[PDB]
This record gives sequence, C-alpha cells and structure tokens, in this order.
Amino acid sequence: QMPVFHTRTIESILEPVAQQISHLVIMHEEGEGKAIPDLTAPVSAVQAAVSNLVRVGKETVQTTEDQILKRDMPPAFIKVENACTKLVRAAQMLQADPYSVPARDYLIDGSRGILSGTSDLLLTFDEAEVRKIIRVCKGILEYLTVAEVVETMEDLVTYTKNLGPGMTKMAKMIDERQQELTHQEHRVMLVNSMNTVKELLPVLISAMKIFVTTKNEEALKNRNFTVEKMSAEINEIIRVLQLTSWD
Amino acid sequence: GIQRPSLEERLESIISGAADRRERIVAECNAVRQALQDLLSEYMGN
Repeated sequence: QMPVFHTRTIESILEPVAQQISHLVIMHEEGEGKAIPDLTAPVSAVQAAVSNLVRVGKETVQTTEDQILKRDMPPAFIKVENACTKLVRAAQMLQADPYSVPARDYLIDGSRGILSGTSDLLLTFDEAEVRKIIRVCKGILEYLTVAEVVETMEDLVTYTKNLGPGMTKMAKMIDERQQELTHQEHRVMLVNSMNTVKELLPVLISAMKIFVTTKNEEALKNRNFTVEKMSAEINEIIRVLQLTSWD
Repeated sequence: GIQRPSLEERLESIISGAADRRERIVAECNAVRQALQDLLSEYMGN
C-alpha cells in the first residue's frame, strides 16, 4: 500500500490525485465507445502545466547553494515529462480508435507517472528544507562546544547575546516543522525534545554564572553535564527530522 | 605564532556558518494537479 504523504502540504496536493487514479483503475477493470470525448486539449493543458512546473523548478534550484538539491531534482523533471508523452500518445490513439487498449494503459501509466514524479519533486524540496533546519541545529551543537572556554562574566554576556537568538530561531523552525507532519508520534518527539532543550538553557547560564565567579569544581561538572544533555537532545531532533517512509 | 580567534570572532564564525520560492512550487504543483484531474474527469465523466 502507498504510505501516508509526508507533510500536510504535500498531502493536500497529491492525495486527490492518488485517489482519482485508483478510481480510474477500478473503472478501467469493472467498467464497460462513442462517449469518449477528444482528450487532445485536456492533455495539452497538463503538458503546459507540467512544463511550467519544470521551468519554475529549475529557476528555484538555480538560485541555491544546495548541491544535493541540484543533483536529486533533475530525475524528477524527467519523470513527469516522460509521463506527458504517454498522455499525448494516448489522446492520439483514442482519437483514431475509441476502443484502443494500449491507449488506456498509457492513460493510467502516464497519470501515475505525473503523480510519482511530482511526489519526487516535492520530497526533494522537502529534504532541502530539513537540511536547512539541521544546519541550524548543528550550529547550536557547535555553539555549545565553546561553552567550556567562557571564564569571565563579560564573556558570559557575549556568549549569551548570541545563544539566545539562535535558540529562538531553532525553536521556531522546529515548531513550524512539527505541525506540518502527518505523523503524530514524530510531532510529540520533536516538541518534547525541543522543550527539554529550552528549559536546560537557563540551567546552563546559571551554571556558567557560578563557574565564572568561582574561577575568578562543582560548577565545572554541572556545566559539562548540561551541555552533554542538551547536545544529545539536539542530535535526537536531527534524527527525527529525517525520519520518513518514502524511500 | 598562531593568531587564534577571540571569543567574539569564534562565535561570529559559527553563527555565519549556520544561521517565497516554496509558495511558487506548491502553486505550480496544484496547477499540475488541477490539469491532470480535469483530464481524468473528462475521460471518466467522472
């Protein structure tokens, strides 16, 4: 069986398509002429729309630095364009013979190819979105690395001035991402792990407060332990962000 | 000797390293959805 679509945005786009194709198949197998209209113009409209999707897709990938996106996108372009040729040929066939068997196989296979290809294109953009979040996550992970070198209260001011904003940006990206997913278990995982990270923030600063004043042992271990616990949670977030049923 | 970055320098590098076009893609996917669904509807009726 076809898995549940990854996000709600993807779901809202492709679910009606998937549903109508299964209906077409059922109709094709259980159904029973001159009632078939000219599909030349309708197919032409699909071909036009697909062409526009390919162009916009290229212009969008043209202006990125994601070399992975540049690599994984072109196969999807090929899928949908090939599927169009099957629809064009089908319309031409049915125009000559309304009872054409290969024409009906083409209609189903071409429609399926449009879906699969558009799905690939959406999943590929989605993976690029996730990669942006992961970068932010990894940046904070590395920001926590430098918590060990803060030895003065002035340095603690500087350290806190940037950590706060970054924490807030990450929290916002994860919040926006979680309420887009169609899998509840993954949403709650992301929410909980992010909540744990946020509440460990004042704990870290407070520990760095007492460590700094002490330097100028107990606070030393407490700081490192917080960093450890925070880091483990962010890596877990990274793991869940990439969880999918589409591969 | 090595000119090691200060705290402020080391932080700014990390932040730099980490941290509309999506609306246009979704729009073109929906137009593709619409055209294909209209095609199947004309064929099936519906």
